[PDB]
Amino acid sequence: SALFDDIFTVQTVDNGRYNKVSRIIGISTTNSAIKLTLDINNEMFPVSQDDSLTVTLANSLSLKSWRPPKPTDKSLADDYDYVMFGTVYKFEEGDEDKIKVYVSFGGLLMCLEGGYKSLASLKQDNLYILIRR
Amino acid sequence: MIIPVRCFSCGKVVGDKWDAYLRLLEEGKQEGDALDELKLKRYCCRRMVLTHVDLIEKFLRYNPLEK
Amino acid sequence: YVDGEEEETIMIAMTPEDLQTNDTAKRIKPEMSTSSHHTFTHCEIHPSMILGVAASIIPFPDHNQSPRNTYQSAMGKQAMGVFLTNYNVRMDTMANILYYPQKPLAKTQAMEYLKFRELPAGQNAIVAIACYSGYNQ
Amino acid sequence: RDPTLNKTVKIRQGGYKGKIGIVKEANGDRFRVELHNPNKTIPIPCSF
Amino acid sequence: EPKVNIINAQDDEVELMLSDVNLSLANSLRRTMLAEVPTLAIDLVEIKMNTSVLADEFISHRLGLIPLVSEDVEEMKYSRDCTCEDYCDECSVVLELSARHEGEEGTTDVYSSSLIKVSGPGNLNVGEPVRRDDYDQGILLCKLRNHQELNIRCIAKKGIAKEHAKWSPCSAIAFEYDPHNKLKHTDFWFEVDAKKEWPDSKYATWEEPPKPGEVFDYKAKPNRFYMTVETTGSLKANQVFSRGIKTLQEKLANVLFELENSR
Amino acid sequence: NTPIGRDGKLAKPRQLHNTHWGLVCPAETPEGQACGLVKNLSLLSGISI
Amino acid sequence: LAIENLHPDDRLLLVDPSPVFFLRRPQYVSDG
Amino acid sequence: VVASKASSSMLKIDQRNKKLNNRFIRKAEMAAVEKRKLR
Amino acid sequence: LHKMSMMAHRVKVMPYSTFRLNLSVTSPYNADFDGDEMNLHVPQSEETRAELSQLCAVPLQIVSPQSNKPVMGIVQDTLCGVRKMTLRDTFIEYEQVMNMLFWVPSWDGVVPQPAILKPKPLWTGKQLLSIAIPSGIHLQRTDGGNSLLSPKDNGMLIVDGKVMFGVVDKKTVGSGGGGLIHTVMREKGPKICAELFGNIQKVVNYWLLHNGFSIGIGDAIADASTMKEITHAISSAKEQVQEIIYKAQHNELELKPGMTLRESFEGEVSRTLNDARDSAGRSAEMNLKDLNNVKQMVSAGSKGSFINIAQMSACVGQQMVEGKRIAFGFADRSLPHFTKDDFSPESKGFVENSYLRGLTPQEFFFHAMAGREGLIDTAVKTAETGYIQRRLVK
Amino acid sequence: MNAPDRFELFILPDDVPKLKITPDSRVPNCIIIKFEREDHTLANLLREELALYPDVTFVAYKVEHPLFANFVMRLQTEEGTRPKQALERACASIINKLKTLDHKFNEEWNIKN
Amino acid sequence: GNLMGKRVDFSARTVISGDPNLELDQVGVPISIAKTLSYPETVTQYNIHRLTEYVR
Amino acid sequence: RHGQKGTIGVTYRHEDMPFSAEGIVPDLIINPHAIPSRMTVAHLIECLLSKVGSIRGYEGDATPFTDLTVDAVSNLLRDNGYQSRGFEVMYNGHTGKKLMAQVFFGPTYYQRLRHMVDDKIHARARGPVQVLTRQPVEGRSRDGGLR
RNA sequence: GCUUGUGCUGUCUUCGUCCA
Ligand SMILES: [Mg+2]
Ligand SMILES: [Zn+2]
Ligand SMILES: [Zn+2]
Repeated sequence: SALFDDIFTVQTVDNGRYNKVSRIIGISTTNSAIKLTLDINNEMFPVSQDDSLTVTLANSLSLKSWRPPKPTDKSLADDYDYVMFGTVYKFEEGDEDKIKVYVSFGGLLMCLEGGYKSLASLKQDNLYILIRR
Repeated sequence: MIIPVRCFSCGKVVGDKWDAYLRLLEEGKQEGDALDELKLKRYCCRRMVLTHVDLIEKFLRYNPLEK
Repeated sequence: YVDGEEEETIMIAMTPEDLQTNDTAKRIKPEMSTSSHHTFTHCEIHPSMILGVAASIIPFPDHNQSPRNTYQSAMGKQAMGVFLTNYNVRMDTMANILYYPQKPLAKTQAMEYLKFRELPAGQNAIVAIACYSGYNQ
Repeated sequence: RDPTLNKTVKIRQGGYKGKIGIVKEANGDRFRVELHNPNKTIPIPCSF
Repeated sequence: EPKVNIINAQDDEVELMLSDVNLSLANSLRRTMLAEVPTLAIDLVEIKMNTSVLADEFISHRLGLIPLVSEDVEEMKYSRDCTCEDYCDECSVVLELSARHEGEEGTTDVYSSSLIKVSGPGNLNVGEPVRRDDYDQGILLCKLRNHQELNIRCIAKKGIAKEHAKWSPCSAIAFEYDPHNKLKHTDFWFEVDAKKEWPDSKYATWEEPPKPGEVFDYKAKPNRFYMTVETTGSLKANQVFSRGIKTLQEKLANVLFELENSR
Repeated sequence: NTPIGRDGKLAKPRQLHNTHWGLVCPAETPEGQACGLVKNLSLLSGISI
Repeated sequence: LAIENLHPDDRLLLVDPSPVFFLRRPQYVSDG
Repeated sequence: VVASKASSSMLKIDQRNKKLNNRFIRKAEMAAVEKRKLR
Repeated sequence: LHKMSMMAHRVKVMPYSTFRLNLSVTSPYNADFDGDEMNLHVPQSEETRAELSQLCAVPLQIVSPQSNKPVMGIVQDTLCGVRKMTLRDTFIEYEQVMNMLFWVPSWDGVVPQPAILKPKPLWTGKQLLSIAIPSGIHLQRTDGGNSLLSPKDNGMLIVDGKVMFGVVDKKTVGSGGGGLIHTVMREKGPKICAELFGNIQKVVNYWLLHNGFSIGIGDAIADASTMKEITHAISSAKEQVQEIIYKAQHNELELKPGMTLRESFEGEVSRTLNDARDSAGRSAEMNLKDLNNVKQMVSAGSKGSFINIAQMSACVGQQMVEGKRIAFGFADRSLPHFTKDDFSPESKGFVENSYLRGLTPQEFFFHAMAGREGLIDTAVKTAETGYIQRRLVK
Repeated sequence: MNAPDRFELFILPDDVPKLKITPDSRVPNCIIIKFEREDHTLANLLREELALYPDVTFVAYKVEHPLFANFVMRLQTEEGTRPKQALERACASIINKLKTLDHKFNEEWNIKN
Repeated sequence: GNLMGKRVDFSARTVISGDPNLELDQVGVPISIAKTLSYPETVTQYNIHRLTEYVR
Repeated sequence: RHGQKGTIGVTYRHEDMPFSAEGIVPDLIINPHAIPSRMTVAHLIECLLSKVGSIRGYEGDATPFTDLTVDAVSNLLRDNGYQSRGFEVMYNGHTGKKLMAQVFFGPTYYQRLRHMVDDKIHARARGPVQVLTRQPVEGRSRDGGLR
């Protein structure tokens, strides 16, 4: 079902030029050297410095034309506060245990740096990012 | 030439207020105060009466061509 | 009166305020510090009198690029207004008359002597500056 | 030759009812009538 | 579910508040009142003599723009839908103006009160030019000096502002919602501070300003709409509002009839 | 009007000169071939008799 | 009498709940 | 001439406006030049 | 002037008395809608119709042989709107998304998944633009050595016809070589390229119609701190020019080789004044916010440049006649309002005010002299250029 | 000279139907409706009424050219419901809303007069 | 003036306007210009009905 | 009056034009792209001063080389209850929703020029020819052809 | 018994329009 789970602490929140988009940098509590850079929508999911986020990555939401979800049906997204859908445009096989995954959620960019052991399963075309706080 | 019947922008009838405007200006009221008295609030309507030039008074000074 | 040849021997103040010795919106005047003192012989009556008939119609010409002033001086002679008040008794080859001439809301002092308020050649339109539907590109 | 050429006519039906005109061309039933105020000429059947 | 609240009421203007309606419904009502409510206006002018200093089409255009009483115009028929020959009493109103200057000095003004109704529908309140009072002279039409006369015969027909703006019952419809910009439908241009560089709306006191610690509500929609309807005198404001609603209902019913007949 | 013609045209007669100040309009001039050759009198200008 | 003839302290009591040189009052005959 | 009533009224308005302009514009210009001088 | 001034179009019969053009073909014709007129020629034979439709048709003329780059691009408010709509913080709701998707003629009927699914479904402008891009298109550009995370949203990356990052602007949908139009023309052919023009124009025009864009007097007004900085820069430059004048008047000036003392002095003063105008303009342009409308138009590449902002907001600068400062047309002075032998910047044609601030009469006259120079130069060189072109063709 | 008659904006020709419905076979249960002699006033009303229905999955409209008085609507519904029935329900619902709005306005006007 | 370039028939001229709702290779033509200009089409069995409708 | 010439591209009716909160619709919509390259700041200053004059009932003095500044006009406009820089909140005519951007809005003096499209439109299929060359004649009045 | 008619100057000059 899911491909990756972890808990991060936000080191920095960079608003920059934009009013609705912020770039956050986080590091996994359990396993260091696993970094996360992510663009999020401030209005619908505001985050502050030193917050704790539960980030989950999945290739599907189950338990081609989009339609508004019926209230009756249920999906993985019901457990989280913020869900995005993107495409992986670069899977970098770099150093011995340095793997970078670049995802683009409609122009909102994410880079997940980590080891091959954790990120081996992230070699997909599309990914969902589910965030809980 | 002669005061337009309607305001160009919104179409309020301004063609019945020319003589009252001249009367108010005769009494000594300022142009803005006179326009306020005639209930012309939007500046589109105020432009119609404030910038009108009455050319028909010059055209009427020529003798009639048919009698 | 002075002609162009006699102008080479006189010293002219631009304004009567120039005869006696930090705002971001007001224009800045020359210092003229090269001379310790100045003995003016003449003074301009008003600097806006250097313009002709067609350029006296432009509002705020000192805030425009000069080719646009030239273009307006050309185009203002092709505007439709009321050329004479006796157009009904005249038999001209062509003649255009505007239904409802209006005097401008922004005017210059030179327009008083050009009779522009009595025989105007335009109308005050309410204008928005906007990309509405792509039909004004 | 029709007896209705260059004669003042009035329109009684359609979208131009009650407008005065002059017949300019008349070949087969589709009389061409110029309108006095709109500077235009319009086709119209003879019935109207 | 929809609610109406009236703030100010007059013969020629009403200021109301619409709530629990969609934005599209309010905008369609505004558009219908502006362009689709039928009135009565002069459409044909027969000029028997005109020796004034004004051109014939000039005077005809001025006559077209005079507002006439259109209270019973719903019972009248459209000229193209009337089977009659030429113009009859069921699809037109005939007015006549005859003016002249007597004397060899001075100038005579021709007002819209000089228009006299000669024929029209029986017992219907349509045709007379609108007048604010009994002593009001109306709209200035022309000016005459000695030996100048104007003699015309006008025909008033029913129509809508889509064909020509002379048939519009309204002048301007103010329209506004969300004075405090809680929905963030506009992004305010500023130099230093947007709050103090923009004037407050006239309905800003009708809604509670947002709290400083409040967060953006993404589930909200526009709910309350403020609008003022100003009329030219051809119809009263309540009449314009009711007939706009009726016109929208008739358009929807025509769509429904076409759908059911399509089978 | 300055009768210099079209043949042998040069920029120098068409130029706006320093001595034109207050005597001819710096703005009003035709576009094209007569640019700078046709001039218009300033508002307070006069001609000696 | 006018606003000028009013006492300065009473003029101070007239508070809106100065003319500028570039707002002229309109004319119809002009001059020249 | 036998001038019209509207034209005579406009002439009176023009005279009053000319006098008022000649007073107010000159006073405002004097206030502006003295303020620019004292700076 | 070139073979793209005559192209074959398809007729659509329409009311009113004007000819109607798509706005992307106004560049090869060098036409605008302020009074221009154009001619139309009707073929009278089957062979001639085939020649027009197979050789001279507009889609076949997109890429020109003169510079092996396109001559038609996205222009004017479509360019401004495509820059505004593809910003990172542009989000669109479901109803407007449905309207924009239905506006695309080549849309296949499948609505894409939103970028954000929870709490509220939101699409971005990049997705809606990618809908108008045909599949199988790959494009990659690097701006300022940006990385693959693109912190400033510059550069460009398109994968299978989908925009991954980068603001779409003149560098992507303009007429330059290596852009989206050139790639689509090479990969899919002229027909798909013309449909790409139509799709992009329709989507961006709808979004801009429902968003809005304006410009006002406040967009040329810089705050007080920047105006203080600009005034300080101009005053320091004038003091530098005064020092140069004193050095030249005391024989302490270095002579540029191959030039006289007067020529070197004039060149050095002109260089100082040009640097002053550039510095003041750079300060003014750095001051501007992102919401500034002039900045938005300049950044889209649709109209205006840096010099326009500099002259409108900070300083018009030095007026040049025949490549030199204003000459001494009177006896040793430029105007009778100066004294003799005056070499200060204001005496010889330096305009220190902006267009917003207003020019003084001396600056007005000098600026008019420079504009007259421009008009004469154009209206004189046109005939020589035409004669050279005719001889080359023959 | 080339200006069309102003009554052509709202008068329906004899040979031109008010309403033409064709299916859109690309996706299931979708129809394309062409409205003649109508504009944004009816289009926006119908679209934003239909967009709130749970069984309507897609609704949009476009006016192709402002010089022609027509618009085209695309409507897609769930498997159980047919798009024409949804359109009829939307028309009836807006009619009912306008009816109660008129009633309440008349009541309030009578109260305040 | 008469051999390398000349005046020709079947041509039109008028002012140009912009249209965001036209295709790249399309041109909008006034109805009067379309009535004035003509194309001679050969009558075949593929188009005789349409051509006689045009003639009517 | 600032060298900004143009032709009508389309006409819209009252209910289709954008409107302000008080119901005012423009008589004219011009593109923002005409302003920055031609640098006609006097157009915007004239529009602001005309808005102030029409609100207060005065005629604005636009004589060159005076002491007028944009900030004085802005202060006067602000005191009247409008945004000091001439911007207004506008609504879309088609939908009734607010526009995200605010629109510079005010009265400007325009003039109608002598060049009209119905005096220039001209088509020729066949017609009169010259006697000497048997080529089409010159001129729209003579039913001539194009060269 | 009564029937619908079938075309256009030349040569200069000036002022303009859109590019350049
Ligand atoms: Mg042009
Ligand atoms: Zn108005
Ligand atoms: Zn009848």
